[PDB]
Amino acid sequence: STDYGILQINSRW
Amino acid sequence: IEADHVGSYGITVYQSPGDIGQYTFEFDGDELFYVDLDKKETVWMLPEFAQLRRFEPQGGLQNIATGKHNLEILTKRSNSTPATNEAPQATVFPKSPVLLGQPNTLICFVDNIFPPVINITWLRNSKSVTDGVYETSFFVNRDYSFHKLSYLTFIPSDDDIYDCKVEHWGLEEPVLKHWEPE
Amino acid sequence: GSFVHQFQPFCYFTNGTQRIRLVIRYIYNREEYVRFDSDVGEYRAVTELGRPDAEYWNKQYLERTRAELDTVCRHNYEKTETPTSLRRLEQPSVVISLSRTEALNHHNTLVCSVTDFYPAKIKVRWFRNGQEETVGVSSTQLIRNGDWTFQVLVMLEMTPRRGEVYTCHVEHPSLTSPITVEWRA
Ligand SMILES: *[C@@H]1O[C@H](CO)[C@@H](O)[C@H](O)[C@H]1NC(C)=O
Ligand SMILES: *[C@@H]1O[C@H](CO)[C@@H](O)[C@H](O)[C@H]1NC(C)=O
Ligand SMILES: *[C@@H]1O[C@H](CO)[C@@H](O)[C@H](O)[C@H]1NC(C)=O
Repeated sequence: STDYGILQINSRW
Repeated sequence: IEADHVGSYGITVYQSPGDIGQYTFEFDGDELFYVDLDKKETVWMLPEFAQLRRFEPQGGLQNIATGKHNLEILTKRSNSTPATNEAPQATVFPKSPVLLGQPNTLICFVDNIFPPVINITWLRNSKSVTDGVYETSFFVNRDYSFHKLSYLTFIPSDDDIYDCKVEHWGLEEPVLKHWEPE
Repeated sequence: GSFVHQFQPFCYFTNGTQRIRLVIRYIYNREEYVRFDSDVGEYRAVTELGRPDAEYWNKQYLERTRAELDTVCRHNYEKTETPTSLRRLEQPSVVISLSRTEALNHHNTLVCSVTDFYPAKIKVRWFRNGQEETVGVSSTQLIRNGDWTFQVLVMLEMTPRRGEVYTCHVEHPSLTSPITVEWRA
């Protein structure tokens, strides 16, 4: 099985 | 926040200058793996686990790239407030009960690390050790500082005494934590 | 000097996947600026630095984040932690040693070293001639070696007399039957 990482969101410039 | 278990899937830390980044997975406080940003591989602490589960390193790289991105944006937002250097505190203790002649492992637990840049080395009879040394990644702490552990394989004897040398920006001089068997 | 950014996700599980809570912290150096807490349901600004983020993320990433409670937390627990972390069983080694050099009828301390075990749940008891010791037992905290094993030291304040049998009694999930070690004066 495959592990999934919690996504980090990119802030707006 | 209480619970039976806790998984941190994707702790992402980035630091500047130097372009220093770290991406790890922790389960119940232990290190599942870290992604080698340079070699671009998932490095599992317990190699057997890599046989039953897998993580695509790209996810690691990607999250780091974003960490970098949010660092600039946040540095600007604070009007370039630098990180305060903390004084790391080390503790040395044996893995197993000390027995003359029985192979063992000395553990150097360093807490309150910040920022996440440090050198943890071993001295045997005041001389630097190279072989038999291994180290973990930085683990997160509730206060957002980190902890790290270094390992030295050794055999307890009458003549050998040891030191865990910690060198950090928050320390005026490298600190030595002494340890000798009984 | 330098500047640090930390992104720390947390999947809190209770009774397996019966209750999963997802907390995501965004931190600058050591200040948490914006946090997503599934108990709350949306992103929130912890400090002023987080407003530019909370506002926007609740519009474009709210549902995607909430769904991670299933796509990441639950998925990992059931498909990857299950056959590894949750299946790991390491038996404790138990050995007794005396603190001070022996001399009958003189106070001393027995040290029961319970080491190299996983998971953390463990019970360590001291017995003196078949009776369980309580008040004179002291213990260290559970020590995390950092290599997926723990260790703990349980001491017993005692006075070695002839004929006495001191027993360190350890119960752990990796063991069908308790491990006991005796020490006789
Ligand atoms: C940053 O600098 C601006 C421009 O002078 C100032 O108005 C603002 O209050 C400062 N904010 C912080 C968080 O330092
Ligand atoms: C760590 O070791 C390297 C190489 O010896 C050195 O250049 C650096 O200044 C040391 N200290 C820290 C805090 O990294
Ligand atoms: C967890 O397990 C049971 C059955 O799944 C559940 O109904 C209950 O809330 C929990 N019980 C305990 C003792 O934790």
